[PDB]
Amino acid sequence: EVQLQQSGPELVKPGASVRISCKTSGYTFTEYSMFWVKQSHGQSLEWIGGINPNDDSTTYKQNFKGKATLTVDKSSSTAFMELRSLTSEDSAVYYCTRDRYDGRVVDFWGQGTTLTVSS
Amino acid sequence: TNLCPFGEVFNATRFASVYAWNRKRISNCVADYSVLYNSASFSTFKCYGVSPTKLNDLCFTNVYADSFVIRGDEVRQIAPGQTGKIADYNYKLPDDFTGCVIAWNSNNLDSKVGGNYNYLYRLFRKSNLKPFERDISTEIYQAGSTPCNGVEGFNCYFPLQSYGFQPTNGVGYQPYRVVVLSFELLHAPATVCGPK
Amino acid sequence: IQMTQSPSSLSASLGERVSLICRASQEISGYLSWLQQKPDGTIKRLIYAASTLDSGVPKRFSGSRSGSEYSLTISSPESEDFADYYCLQYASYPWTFGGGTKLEIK
Ligand SMILES: *[C@@H]1O[C@H](CO)[C@@H](O)[C@H](O)[C@H]1NC(C)=O
Repeated sequence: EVQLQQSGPELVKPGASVRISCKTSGYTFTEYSMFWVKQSHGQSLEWIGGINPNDDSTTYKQNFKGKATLTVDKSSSTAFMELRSLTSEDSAVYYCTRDRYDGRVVDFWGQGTTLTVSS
Repeated sequence: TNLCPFGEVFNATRFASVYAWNRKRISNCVADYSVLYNSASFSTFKCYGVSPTKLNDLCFTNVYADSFVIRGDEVRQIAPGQTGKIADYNYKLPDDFTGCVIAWNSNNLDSKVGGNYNYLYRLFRKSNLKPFERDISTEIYQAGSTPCNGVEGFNCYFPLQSYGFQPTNGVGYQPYRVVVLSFELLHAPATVCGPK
Repeated sequence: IQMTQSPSSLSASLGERVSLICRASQEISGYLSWLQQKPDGTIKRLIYAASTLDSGVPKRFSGSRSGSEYSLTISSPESEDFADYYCLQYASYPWTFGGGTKLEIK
């Protein structure tokens, strides 16, 4: 059964950082790439970037490259996103996704981590 | 009389790398496998068609001698029915392989002091290759949904990466030479026969 | 570079035909996927490639590469189908999306 188990709703005061996990299951973790999406309450979804875990390779949207950091841990079989300098720009439902060339493309997704940076 | 050109295969200077494995079609000659099987130099001499001793009694239409360098852990994958990146993306033997796999630790020359990088193996391929195929193609790999139009990019790997061979490496990360003697009988009369 | 979804919101009765468009400024070589998003957070893929779907897609709703335009078309609405729709441009990195289109009751 495919399940992108992810972290629950989260808040911190501005000018800080945040930890966000996405556990994955129902497949061998290194057989698929991992990507990320940021969807705001009053704006559409945007692609943060992706860390294929098997090769430890990493690509990003130029806009987010300066504020995102994507990682995985193989033994945990889990993806992990770090966000830094939590400003008024840094609040959304954040989403994890997995991909491949043979048809399995951006199909199943995590629940939706609603990171909030407000006080 | 005339002995087959095994010297030009087993005793050559530079072997093929496993993606581009050389083949020599040994025929019209007498094959003294007693020279091979008695050699102290070999690590592995796994014969799947017949028991190694009887090779000097048999005769064949041709003996294809497939030659390549792989890692000392990967020599096993060369046996028939084996699974793994060498057995699946580089050099595959059929389920009824009627031949012999012969291998030796070659760290003596296949290793350069700062590391050697001349030997490449395919880490990636869209499908396992069929028995005795060879895939020279360097076509960029489609490791991602995004089409690899650019020469290089994310998930646009080189389907071929290079070995790490260093003198101080362990048995396992050392360059084993392998040759696979695929004996073969067809409608054509027998040519390669053991000596009398 | 991103493509533009023609409409922001679209309204219908049950049974009405619904066309959703994502037009292109540059040829993405037919690489594109459709996703549906519930206002209560449920994301799932609809379509990928050129009119191709996999896994479990509601009924058999499929679009087509309408020349310069990319499309989704459905043979009925549904209670869950009344939500937001998005096209993804996975043609090249960085991946981009259309602004989304919302499907609603009258
Ligand atoms: C390979 O070379 C060695 C060098 O000592 C020689 O003894 C042996 O007969 C040769 N055999 C083959 C199979 O070429």
